[PDB]
Amino acid sequence: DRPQKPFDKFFIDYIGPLPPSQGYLYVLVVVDGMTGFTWLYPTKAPSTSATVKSLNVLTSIAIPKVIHSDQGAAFTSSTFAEWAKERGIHLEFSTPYHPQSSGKVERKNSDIKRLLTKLLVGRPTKWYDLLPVVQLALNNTYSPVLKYTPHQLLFGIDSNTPFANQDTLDLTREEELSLLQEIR
Amino acid sequence: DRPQKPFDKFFIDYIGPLPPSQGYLYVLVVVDGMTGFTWLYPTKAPSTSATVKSLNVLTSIAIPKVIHSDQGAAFTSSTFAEWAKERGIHLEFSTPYHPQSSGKVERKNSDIKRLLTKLLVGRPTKWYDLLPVVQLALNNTYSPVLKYTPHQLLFGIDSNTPFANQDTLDLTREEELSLLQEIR
Amino acid sequence: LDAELDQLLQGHYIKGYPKQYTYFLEDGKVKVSRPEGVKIIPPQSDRQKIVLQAHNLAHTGREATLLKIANLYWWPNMRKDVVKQLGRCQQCLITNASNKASGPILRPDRPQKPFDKFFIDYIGPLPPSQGYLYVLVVVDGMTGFTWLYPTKAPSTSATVKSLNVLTSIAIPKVIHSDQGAAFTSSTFAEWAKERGIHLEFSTPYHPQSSGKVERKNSDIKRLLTKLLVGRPTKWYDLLPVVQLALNNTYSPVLKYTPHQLLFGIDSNTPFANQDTLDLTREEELSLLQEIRTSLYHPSTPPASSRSWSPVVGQLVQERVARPASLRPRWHKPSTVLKVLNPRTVVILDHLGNNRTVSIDNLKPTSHQ
Amino acid sequence: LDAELDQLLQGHYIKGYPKQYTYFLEDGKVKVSRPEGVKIIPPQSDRQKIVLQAHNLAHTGREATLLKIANLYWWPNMRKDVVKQLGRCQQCLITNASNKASGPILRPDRPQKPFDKFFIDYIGPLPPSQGYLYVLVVVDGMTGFTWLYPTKAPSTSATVKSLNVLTSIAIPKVIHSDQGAAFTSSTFAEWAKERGIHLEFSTPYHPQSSGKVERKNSDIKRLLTKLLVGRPTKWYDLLPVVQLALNNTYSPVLKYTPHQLLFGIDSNTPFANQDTLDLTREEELSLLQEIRTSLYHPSTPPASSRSWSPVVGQLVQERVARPASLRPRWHKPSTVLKVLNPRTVVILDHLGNNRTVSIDNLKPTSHQ
DNA sequence: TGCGAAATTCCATGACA
DNA sequence: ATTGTCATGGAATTTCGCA
DNA sequence: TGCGAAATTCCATGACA
DNA sequence: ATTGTCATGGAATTTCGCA
Ligand SMILES: O=C1c2c(c3n(c(=O)c2O)[C@]2(CC[C@@H]4C[C@@H]42)N(CCN2C(=O)C=CC2=O)C3=O)CCN1Cc1ccc(F)c(Cl)c1
Ligand SMILES: O=C1c2c(c3n(c(=O)c2O)[C@]2(CC[C@@H]4C[C@@H]42)N(CCN2C(=O)C=CC2=O)C3=O)CCN1Cc1ccc(F)c(Cl)c1
Ligand SMILES: [Mg+2]
Ligand SMILES: [Mg+2]
Ligand SMILES: [Mg+2]
Ligand SMILES: [Mg+2]
Ligand SMILES: [Mg+2]
Ligand SMILES: [Mg+2]
Ligand SMILES: [Zn+2]
Ligand SMILES: [Zn+2]
Repeated sequence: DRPQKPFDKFFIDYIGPLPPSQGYLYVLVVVDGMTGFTWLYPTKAPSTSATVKSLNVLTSIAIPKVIHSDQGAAFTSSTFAEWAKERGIHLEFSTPYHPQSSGKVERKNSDIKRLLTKLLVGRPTKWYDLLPVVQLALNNTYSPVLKYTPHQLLFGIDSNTPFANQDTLDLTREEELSLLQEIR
Repeated sequence: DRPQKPFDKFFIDYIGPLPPSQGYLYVLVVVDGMTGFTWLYPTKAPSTSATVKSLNVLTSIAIPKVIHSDQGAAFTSSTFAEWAKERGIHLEFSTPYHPQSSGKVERKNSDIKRLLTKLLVGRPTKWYDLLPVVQLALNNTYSPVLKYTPHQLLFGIDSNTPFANQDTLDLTREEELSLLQEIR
Repeated sequence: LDAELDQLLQGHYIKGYPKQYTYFLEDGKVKVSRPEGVKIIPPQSDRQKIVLQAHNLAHTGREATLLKIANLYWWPNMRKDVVKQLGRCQQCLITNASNKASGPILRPDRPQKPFDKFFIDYIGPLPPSQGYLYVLVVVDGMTGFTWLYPTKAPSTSATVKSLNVLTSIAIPKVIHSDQGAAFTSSTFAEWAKERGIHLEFSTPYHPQSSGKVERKNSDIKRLLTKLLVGRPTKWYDLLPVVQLALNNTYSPVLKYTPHQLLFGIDSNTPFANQDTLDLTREEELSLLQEIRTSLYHPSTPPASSRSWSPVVGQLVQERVARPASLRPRWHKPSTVLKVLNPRTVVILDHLGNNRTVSIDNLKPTSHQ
Repeated sequence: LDAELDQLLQGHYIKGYPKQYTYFLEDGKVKVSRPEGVKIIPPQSDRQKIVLQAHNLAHTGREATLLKIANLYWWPNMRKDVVKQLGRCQQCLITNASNKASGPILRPDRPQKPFDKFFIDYIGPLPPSQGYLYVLVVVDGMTGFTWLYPTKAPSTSATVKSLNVLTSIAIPKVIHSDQGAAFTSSTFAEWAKERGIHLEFSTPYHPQSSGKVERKNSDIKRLLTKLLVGRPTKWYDLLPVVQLALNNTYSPVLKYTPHQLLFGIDSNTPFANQDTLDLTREEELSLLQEIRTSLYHPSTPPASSRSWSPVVGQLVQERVARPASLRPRWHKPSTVLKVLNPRTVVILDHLGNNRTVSIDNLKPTSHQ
């Protein structure tokens, strides 16, 4: 069997609804299976059109051989199936209620959900502008299992923005009380 | 003594008042002394300003060393004297009431006055447009004394408009009666 | 061509397919183990679609289209098939630039006598001066003698008015001009026929053809510029000064001024040459006839390493004159009807029109 | 200098005046019988006025000014005096064209890694498509990988908006751009400092400095043109198609596409190269590091026969950017402060301003 | 029959938008 | 159914002035 | 050890207005 | 405080296939 490579499988999923930021409410999350590289696109809905609008931007940089998602409406629609067929992208689905991806990916999506949550607390309406810094953080985050960050695995060079400061990602007692105050 | 050359002496004089043609009433006549070449400029008056306006056009092609004229007001004025001084042109005057030029020139000015008269009869108000044809006629007119036309003497080539048809220049009995009819 | 590929799999030789290679079947497709790697040999019936698909990605030329194809396939003489496609892509033919330079310029013989040929052109719009915006430049070909006329527009009416003043001096055999509205008009043709003047026209959008006057346009502007330094651009009153200044200026290569070539004697202008003072006008006119014939004549320069020269029947393309934004810089292929000279040609476009064009406004259609 | 001319008439030798000639007096002026003819020898105290009078007729250069003077006068080393005048005519210095070509172009080293240097520029105005008129072109220097963004104007705001989307992928060390309003703004400098991005700027009115992106502008337009043949110019929807098309196009000299140089592996695009299928991503990334270092690098071409190279202290003149009609194409002489490289220089104009200019926008002031 | 310097000739460069 | 041109100022080369 | 042809490399040309 | 670039298709040159 041939070794794992970038663009072999993109794992897509939606995060949200989030508090509205610049009219946006969701984040489409694209994670390359091999490198663990993350692309985040804000959408106004978890719809096929918003998925197609977002992925059309990504698929102008690189086309994956396979897209992997859960059985969400936006990904199971015949419109999304036609879009992928046109691009020669094979669609792949996890069994309903049983979301399987990969260790690296499951772990990455966890860091994403947590990093977003950490920065949402305090500025829940300013996350639109933060998506570029969140993405750089995620992609310059050292992989204990692979020895390299997703930036290194994808480009084969060190990044000009190394995120050497391995932050908490866990909410402070102050952030906890402030987060439980927002939920009112 | 050095041989006669073009631009050595320009003989200037006014013909008119003529019947108005395109608002013009006079013709300033410039004849090069050596070649017998003729330049005709229509003016609205026999004034210094009209002489200066006309000669400024001619003196943009070639400057004579000497300008010869009678004691006409337009040529004896201090303005005309200043204009010539600026161009390094020496002014020369014939004795009042005794107009002396040169054989060739006196003869040329005669042909001019007669050729104009010939064509005035019938169209006394259309002579403005005829000045270019009158000039070509005059300048492609063979000189019995020199063997060459003024075009040949000035350019040292044959002209593309040779005026081989040596016309009457003398008025027909029909033109005479028509001319004496205008004088009414 | 699955029949052609059948004999191959068996083992018997086919013209084009090297015998030293192992042609096998895998995933229901003929493959070949080549040094570069294992490549699919598609049937001849499929190759056109492949070449076209590869080419259409970025409408790439020969090597860039080949490099894409070669990633997946192999077949005998691939580039022959790439080139057949390139030569049939209308979009590539009308959008791509030439990579072949024109043949070396012609140096037409100097007109023999003054008034044999005039070169006329307009300079402008210029900053308005006394209501005037343009300048009519008339250059005698033999001498270089120039006549300047201020106009309010590059019109037939203003050209006729000006030329009627000029032609009072002498009438020219030919008047050469570009294809400007002012000179191609019927009213102007009528004005010239009426006088025995033959109108000659430059090939369209090729001002080098009017080189004689164009070059004089440069001097007129350079001198006006100088005389107007630190003053408002009031050029109208300078035209006579400039005309006289230039007509009396030495051409270092000829060692004569346009005035001297026209008259054979300087007039009463500063630093007038006195060299023929003791000669008679006849002795002087004789020497002038000798000067006019002995003037330096430039020769055609060496052709560039990659020049192209027109051939009757050659598929050639005319340059689009004022190409709109994001539109092709070239017209569809045309056939060369007659080669007038190595730099001028007669072409027949797809419409069925005869056009006399310069090779500078042409490119030879690639891939024949 | 009537004293200098006195000894001459007497018969005793003066340095410069050939002894073999007969120096006499006539019409109250020193004359000399020369082969060309009898010429007036004016006193040294008169020669400057003469040279200036001759020159001012048509503001002629060396030979044309000399040929006028020589018609009437003679004096030792006339051209030395002609040249002193030419070098002091402000009008000639700011209006005349150069006749010395720039030194041969530099071929700056290719950036070593992707994201080391970006080249940014705007294409437009283009026919309005979806309210958009411009395209922001971002070219990675090492790879050639391009990112296209449609904008409504070449503004700082639109550049920042676009670059914030790009920089989500990776942040560059340097961003090289021209001196367009959009990039020289304080808001843009602030946006870059805030990110550790170093802004580098091209010398003004020299797009060859942004050569990398400029050249990619040509491809983007050529491909849009092709794809829009016989259709309305609706380019907005084509930008992604064009970006992907070009980023995956072979550079025949490199034998690699910008995608391959950036990632070392083709994505799921047509005719994807399969050559490293059996390699691990590490074995693949190792080979990529080797490919990136071994890429062809062009060398500086041979200097033209008549090129000029800058020297500190040399009197040089900057080209007027948007010269008005009938106005000089050159600025007043400047002094070369520092020679940054043989093609870039620092100049101090008459105002007292330091400017970093290209030698392409300079001419060495004639006659020293 | 030859030197050093001045004069002349050569000619690439650029602009006629 | 016509076609490049030529001022410019350094460099190259020829000529001049003297011996 | 050398042929003819195909493949590859070279590189001037032109355009980024 | 900076700097030209590179697709393109004929021509030139090298390599391939065979002996
Ligand atoms: O002399 C001209 C010139 C030019 C043009 N026109 C002239 O009459 C004319 O004399 C006309 C005007 C109408 C007629 C069809 C011709 N057009 C078409 C309309 N139009 C535009 O497309 C852009 C301006 C413009 O007027 C020219 O473009 C541009 C080149 N130049 C300068 C030049 C450049 C390079 C050279 F090598 C030489 Cl030698 C000279
Ligand atoms: O790419 C450009 C180009 C150009 C210009 N500008 C660019 O930003 C830019 O990118 C700006 C715009 C504002 C900023 C100061 C720069 N201006 C000033 C304003 N202005 C005018 O004076 C005329 C149009 C115009 O925009 C340019 O003229 C023109 C040459 N081209 C094409 C080109 C030609 C030759 C080459 F060799 C190369 Cl590589 C590329
Ligand atoms: Mg899920
Ligand atoms: Mg009288
Ligand atoms: Mg014109
Ligand atoms: Mg013109
Ligand atoms: Mg720009
Ligand atoms: Mg640009
Ligand atoms: Zn194509
Ligand atoms: Zn001057």
